[PDB]
Amino acid sequence: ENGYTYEDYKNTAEWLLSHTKHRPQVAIICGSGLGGLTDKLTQAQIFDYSEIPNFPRSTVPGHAGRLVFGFLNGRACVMMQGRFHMYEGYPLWKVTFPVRVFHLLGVDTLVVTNAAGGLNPKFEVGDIMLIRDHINLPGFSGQNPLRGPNDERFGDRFPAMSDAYDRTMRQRALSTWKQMGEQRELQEGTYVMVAGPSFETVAECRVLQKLGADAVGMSTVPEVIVARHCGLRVFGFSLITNKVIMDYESLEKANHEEVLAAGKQAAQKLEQFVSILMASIPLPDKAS
Amino acid sequence: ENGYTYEDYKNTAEWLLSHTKHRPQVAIICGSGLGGLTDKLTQAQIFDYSEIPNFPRSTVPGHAGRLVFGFLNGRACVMMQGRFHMYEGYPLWKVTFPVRVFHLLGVDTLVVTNAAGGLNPKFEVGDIMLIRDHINLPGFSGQNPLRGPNDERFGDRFPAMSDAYDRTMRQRALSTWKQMGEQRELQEGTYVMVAGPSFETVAECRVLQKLGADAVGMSTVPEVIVARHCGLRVFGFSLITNKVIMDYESLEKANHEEVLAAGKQAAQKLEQFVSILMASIPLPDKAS
Amino acid sequence: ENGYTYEDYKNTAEWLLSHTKHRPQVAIICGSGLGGLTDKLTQAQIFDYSEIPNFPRSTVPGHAGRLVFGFLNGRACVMMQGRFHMYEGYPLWKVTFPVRVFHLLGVDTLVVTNAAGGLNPKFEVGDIMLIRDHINLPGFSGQNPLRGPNDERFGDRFPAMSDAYDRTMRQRALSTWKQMGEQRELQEGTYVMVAGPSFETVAECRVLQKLGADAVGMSTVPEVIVARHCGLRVFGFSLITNKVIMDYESLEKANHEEVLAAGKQAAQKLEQFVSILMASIPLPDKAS
Ligand SMILES: O=c1[nH]cnc2c([C@@H]3N[C@H](CO)[C@@H](O)[C@H]3O)c[nH]c12
Ligand SMILES: O=c1[nH]cnc2c([C@@H]3N[C@H](CO)[C@@H](O)[C@H]3O)c[nH]c12
Ligand SMILES: O=c1[nH]cnc2c([C@@H]3N[C@H](CO)[C@@H](O)[C@H]3O)c[nH]c12
Repeated sequence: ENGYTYEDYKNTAEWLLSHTKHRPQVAIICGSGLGGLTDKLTQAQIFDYSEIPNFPRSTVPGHAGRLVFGFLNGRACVMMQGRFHMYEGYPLWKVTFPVRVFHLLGVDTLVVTNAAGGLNPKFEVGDIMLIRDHINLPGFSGQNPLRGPNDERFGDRFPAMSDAYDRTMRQRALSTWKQMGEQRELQEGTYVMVAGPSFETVAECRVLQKLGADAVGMSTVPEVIVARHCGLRVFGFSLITNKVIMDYESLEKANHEEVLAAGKQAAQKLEQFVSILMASIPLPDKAS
Repeated sequence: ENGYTYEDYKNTAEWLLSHTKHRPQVAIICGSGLGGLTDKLTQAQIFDYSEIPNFPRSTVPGHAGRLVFGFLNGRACVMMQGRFHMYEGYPLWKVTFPVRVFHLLGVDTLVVTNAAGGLNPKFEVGDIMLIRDHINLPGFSGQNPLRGPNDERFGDRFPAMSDAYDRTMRQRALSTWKQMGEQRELQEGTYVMVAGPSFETVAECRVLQKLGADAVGMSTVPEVIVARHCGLRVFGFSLITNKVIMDYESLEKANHEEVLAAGKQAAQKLEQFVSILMASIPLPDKAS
Repeated sequence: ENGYTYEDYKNTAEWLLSHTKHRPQVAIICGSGLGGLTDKLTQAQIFDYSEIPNFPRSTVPGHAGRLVFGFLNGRACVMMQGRFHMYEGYPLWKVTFPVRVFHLLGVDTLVVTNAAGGLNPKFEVGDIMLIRDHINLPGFSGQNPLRGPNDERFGDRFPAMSDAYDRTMRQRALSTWKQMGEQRELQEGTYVMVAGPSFETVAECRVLQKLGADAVGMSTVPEVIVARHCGLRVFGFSLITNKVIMDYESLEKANHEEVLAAGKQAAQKLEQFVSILMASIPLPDKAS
């Protein structure tokens, strides 16, 4: 939590607000290859992290990392193209800083997307997995973005996470997928967050799946945790980029280079699905 | 380990000693809702962390956190009302600082108490679980209070922990419980330490139980580790405050608010049990 | 990764090179009790960490920790007698610093040796386990030596580790062992890295084996990770020093003191095996 003071977040939200006529309701954190979602915004207004007052800049990828305000399928959004990861060096209170400010911007929902490895055998690369749960490996050890002294202005000391991924939004999504006439089913599973940048060995791959994880990635979990601490409605997707877990013959490993496809149709389909799902995010106007 | 120098601990123990006529033999670290145990001390002398020379102050809860010297059922004690946790921001060498000083005070036994979630289905909220073992999740990753350069004046480089929770004291306790005429049995199990302040998701809850943990909490393990490194006799209890692990329907989750009961009878019963157990802690006077 | 700049490593390799006529091809990191391997070098040239420009000094054991250049069974080597461990306080980018410099020295292979606990029941103390895989517990949580901003000059952002331990070198080794006429077989397994200096409890011992680890230690994994990031050929051995995992009666625990044997025949045999294996490390001269 530390590093930043409540006023820090307030000065950043206040600056954004005074700089964009936009008042975001939905915050979207695009995983790798999912940045083109920003292409769908109307009335887009871009802010390079760089420009925003206390916003962590990108460790190299700034030339990808930006904040885009606009409208997506009826919702006022703010998208984070190029999220921060623990592995780049950002302590978790920098990684999740955007979230805390989105909260002060007025954002009430956060849709997190990521590129993950398929641990569930059922999964196929290209698959989209609705996140129904997560295992926060960094959090178990101390790397919980909430670590440090708690600010009741954002939330409780011990926020529950057993209900992090909105059930309703997960039902809607599933329904949206069905009604889309999408044949291949919307997969659902537990995302296990792993830190380090290096990729998993077959042995680690096996602990991850025996732990009950369906997809492994290096992000999402921190942002979710602080979003939920904030009280935001959270739900997200995982784009399965590679498959993992076998030393029967572990030579080629379909290594994430499938990021070429992240600049392809699967990514595109997730972006579309996410865009259609805006219609399922309750308007703050009671929309009932 | 670092942050503090051996002389730091010595200056703190020396100050306490020169400030209390008391010479503690037993150190008791009260978990949440177990602070009323201090109410049982005779000849109580209170020290707010604040007042003690190198003692970490509380991140907000100072208004709960204090050190009380006194006598409990025949033993000269020093109780820590309101222990420190990793999640509040304290590096582990601050969390476990008290222990190192209790050691220099002359303390030879440490009874650790905590409020934990029931992972073992057998457990019921209100249950008291004698800690027979622990899984130090933060320790596996690097968060071991002993990390840093070792002081042979406190202990070895590689202290064993396979025998952390005194078997004798665990037998006595079990016997004390039986002889107390207590019907509901004294549960015994492995306490899994988890760091982060946010609560466990059903998926994490499942890794914890498949890992063989019976109770999950966010403390105890560090203090135990350094107590044992010090050579102190350690044994402890876990007050089961909530139950955990099911998404069959994971809406209400009996969230720790059962801390109301921590200001209730279950807490009270653990406090009493702990007090009766003083009679089972060998006097340094050879007491044979 | 941070703490050091690319130029740091370059200034250290450059200094070593300008200080030793030696041009190492093989780097050997000796685990505990395996330092006598340095006794096998011809044309040995010793450098105390202390003397090398940006080289982390030892937290106490400097009086053991040194870098020895020489020739071992046909290969130009550089040995690290007394490696660094997370538990001594070294952040992982100090622990693995040697590796990055060995790389700039021209080293293309790294043989890592360690002393580990036997989790696989098949193992017997004294046994040598060829590392076929690893589970990086510290890495899952954030302690990955690669954490921080990536230097493409050393390697990729997301290096794969599924193929860390050279299969060929693991075949050769196995063959070398067979041809040595060694009766007791060369064990092979997954090494699980655990951080903290304190030893495992029976409960932790059980999570480690249910996780599929065969041997537990507190090193190797970081060095391997950065070696592989560097592109070096990595393979290694684990000398089983103690056995672990049972509370049926967990009193004496064959605690690592078997390090007496680390100054004995088992250690000696690993040192010999490692020395014979030099003949199996491809010469850079295309050696075909
Ligand atoms: O197999 C995998 N393990 C861990 N992370 C990833 C990813 C995620 N996608 C991004 C590109 O690989 C990267 O930031 C990482 O978090 C794809 N496949 C895997
Ligand atoms: O389900 C649980 N998971 C992790 N910790 C706790 C606790 C412990 N009790 C205190 C109040 O919930 C808090 O400091 C935490 O360490 C009670 N229930 C749980
Ligand atoms: O049972 C064990 N658990 C963890 N490490 C070790 C070791 C390793 N050997 C060294 C001496 O015990 C020490 O640095 C540690 O990493 C031997 N046995 C065990």
